[PDB]
Amino acid sequence: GKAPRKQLA
Amino acid sequence: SVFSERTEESSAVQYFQFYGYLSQQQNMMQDYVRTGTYQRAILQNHTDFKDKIVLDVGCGSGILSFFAAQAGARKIYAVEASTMAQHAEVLVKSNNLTDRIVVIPGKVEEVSLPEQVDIIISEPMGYMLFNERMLESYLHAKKYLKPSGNMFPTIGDVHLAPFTDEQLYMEQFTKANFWYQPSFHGVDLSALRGAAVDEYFRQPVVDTFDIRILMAKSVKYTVNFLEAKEGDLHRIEIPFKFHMLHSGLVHGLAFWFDVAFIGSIMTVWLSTAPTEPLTHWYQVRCLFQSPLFAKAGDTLSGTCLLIANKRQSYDISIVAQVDQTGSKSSNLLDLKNPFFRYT
Amino acid sequence: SVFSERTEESSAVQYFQFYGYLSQQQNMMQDYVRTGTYQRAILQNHTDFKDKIVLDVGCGSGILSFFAAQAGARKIYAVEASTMAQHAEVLVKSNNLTDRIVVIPGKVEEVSLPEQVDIIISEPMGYMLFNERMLESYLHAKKYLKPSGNMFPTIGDVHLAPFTDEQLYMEQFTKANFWYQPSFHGVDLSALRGAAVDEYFRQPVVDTFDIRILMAKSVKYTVNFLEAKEGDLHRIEIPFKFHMLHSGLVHGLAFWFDVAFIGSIMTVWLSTAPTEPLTHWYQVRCLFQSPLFAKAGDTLSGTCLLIANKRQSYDISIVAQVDQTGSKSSNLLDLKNPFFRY
Ligand SMILES: Nc1ncnc2c1ncn2[C@@H]1O[C@H](C[C@@H](N)CC[C@H](N)C(=O)O)[C@@H](O)[C@H]1O
Ligand SMILES: Nc1ncnc2c1ncn2[C@@H]1O[C@H](C[C@@H](N)CC[C@H](N)C(=O)O)[C@@H](O)[C@H]1O
Repeated sequence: GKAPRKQLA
Repeated sequence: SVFSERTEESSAVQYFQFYGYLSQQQNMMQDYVRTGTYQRAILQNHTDFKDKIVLDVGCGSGILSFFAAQAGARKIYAVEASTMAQHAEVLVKSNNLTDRIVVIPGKVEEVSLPEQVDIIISEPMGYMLFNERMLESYLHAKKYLKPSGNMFPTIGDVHLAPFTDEQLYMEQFTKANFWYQPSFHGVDLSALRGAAVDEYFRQPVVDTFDIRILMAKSVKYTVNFLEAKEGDLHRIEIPFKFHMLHSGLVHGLAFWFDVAFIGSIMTVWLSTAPTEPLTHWYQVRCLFQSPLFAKAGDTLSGTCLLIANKRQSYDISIVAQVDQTGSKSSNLLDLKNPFFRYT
Repeated sequence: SVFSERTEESSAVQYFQFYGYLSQQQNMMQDYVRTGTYQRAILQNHTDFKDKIVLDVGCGSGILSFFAAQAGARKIYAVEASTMAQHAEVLVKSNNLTDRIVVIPGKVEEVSLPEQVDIIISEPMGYMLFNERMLESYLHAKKYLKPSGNMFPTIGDVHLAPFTDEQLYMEQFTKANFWYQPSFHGVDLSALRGAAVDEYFRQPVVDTFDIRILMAKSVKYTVNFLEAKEGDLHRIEIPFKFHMLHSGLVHGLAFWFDVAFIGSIMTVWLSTAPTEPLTHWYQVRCLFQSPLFAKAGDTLSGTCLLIANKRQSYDISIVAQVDQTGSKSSNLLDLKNPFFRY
């Protein structure tokens, strides 16, 4: 996918 | 090479462009549960690293190698395919560890190591565990592993469980109903509404949720990283039979994963479950096209079939039925194109 | 073709994949300022469409071709390169306009039209106007345009202006200062400080803001689509000399754009200015790594340079200096990878 790792707060 | 055989060139470019950003490495690093647990697992099992030879598969910033160096590793080989390898090298020099940490730019299955290793460390887990297909690169690195050598982490459990989320389900048709109007600036858009619905259902939903939506104990599918081969992950059949703990409409399957670092001193767990504090992996949910009514006591059975593709991800095929009623549903989802909902 | 020469084919796959998704067509369509202004431009200038041959460059869902048909167009060639072309043809059938709208799948640089057209319509504007490089495809399409044929939109203005936003600057600075840590889980990251600042400030910031953050009257750079050649958008040089109206720290340059549909009945403007209602383009701000101090009455002079790249975007270089003190700021930004702050 485009951003394989998703952003964490 | 093996990687280039199974991976489209353009998928690979984009993939290593992504991990080439310091901001993305940072995002992973500041996941305290992730980075903290990895450090804790490496240091508490100091006997596994003391004066040993280590391989870091996809070192990124080098963080995990530095944790190995903190535990007393003699030599640590740090492999990284993206341009992050340059930045990793800068940190090795600046932390006075050029003698102990060696940084090798290139893909783990294309580069050559001087020597074999006692233990391999990596963080290759994507969301729903398998996304990115880095587990295969991890398993492939056992060609450099000495016999009786260890893997950190050593196993991975993917968990599946049925959920009820009536609002998540209905939201899909709310969004798609944009197209159901006879005069959008004079244009009848309604012929595309069905196509819009199909599009939204193809997306797994990456976010977290209250555990109260879960209708049964999870079923786990285990991968032992010491035993498994690359080929085991080309087609992953996960059968399930849920003993339903609650009654209601089942709208899909919720996914998460844990991994274990089985060391000599102790066994440390890194969990991404919805009962634990949030990680950057969140959790993943795949909706059924049609909900299924289930009673507490019933058995909801079926298969989650993950078929690997050359875009470093999987086509998800989910089939499920309530055994007592015959009522059944399915869906086809695209793991590489998830809807990020906790945004 | 002219397209594949300037475009890395990996970038082209992504780009047209993105526009194959109905959700993304919906996103543009729901921008009522965008869609409503386009419809108004076409319907209010109905004489420029009545019984005319039209080209719609990158029709997507076909929405603009339907407006051209509403305004009395005889024939409309709706060119679209993504798989959205399929869905457009479905809508042409379901709306009973098979006799008037003709979907032509393919890249506008590659397809063949059976005749020349009286007017080209399109919506090729990206962030900062120029991102995506679709203006070149729009200009390229003039090879199908009859002598004295019209372009909708006809012209495009890019506005740039200096701004002060302490909170924005610090937000990005704080992110980059993660890499200033001497002991992140026992590890010294501080050697990567500079690289981190470089990386973060390479990202343009896409969101909206209050106009009070602007410290000078904006500079306007105009592209006339009737005149411009697609080669004119490979290297865009925009010199600026701002007369500062407020004293304070200049944290960067803010960008927006307007386009004008110059028709035979009236001229209609679509603006993405911070003074105007919000569009899906928002506005774009390019941060300096270190802000420049300026007094009211000073002149901030320099050059914004847009160099087209092969990932359908631009590498932005902004050199700026305060003339009174000689305080100087050089910056390189990657328009392809912006930070969506909103
Ligand atoms: N086949 C491969 N060969 C070498 N490196 C890879 C490969 N596949 C993925 N990677 C890298 O592995 C890293 C995976 C990260 N999740 C781990 C980063 C770092 N080790 C950390 O724990 O913070 C990314 O930086 C990728 O660029
Ligand atoms: N070179 C090209 N040839 C054909 N179509 C293109 C090209 N470049 C971009 N496009 C398409 O142009 C569309 C750009 C959209 N902003 C416009 C959509 C639609 N015309 C609307 O006004 O809603 C996308 O659907 C792209 O796929």
